[PDB]
Amino acid sequence: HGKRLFIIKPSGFYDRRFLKLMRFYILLTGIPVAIGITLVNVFIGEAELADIPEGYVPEHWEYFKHPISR
Amino acid sequence: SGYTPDEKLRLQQLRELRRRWLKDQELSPREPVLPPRRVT
Repeated sequence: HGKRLFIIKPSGFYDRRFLKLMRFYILLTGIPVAIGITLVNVFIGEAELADIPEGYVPEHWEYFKHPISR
Repeated sequence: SGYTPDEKLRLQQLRELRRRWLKDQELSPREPVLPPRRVT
């Protein structure tokens, strides 16, 4: 049937534009952050606990495990 | 009872206006003119 009718509705242009802009900027920073975190975890991370050698005083950041936290 | 002549005439005019509006609500064959663009 050729009974297609016009649907009266408010403009969704501005809502879609805001949602795309917000997603774009959030991803603009989050995708590099996620990639960097994954690379650090895979290739660098996970320090292991050890006993302090005699006569050696560690740095204040040497008491932490995660490389980003250190 | 029933419609007064003024009521009948006003209803007739409103009816023809409303039917024109409703007919105008229909879409032409090209009406959703869509702009295309891509980047087991």
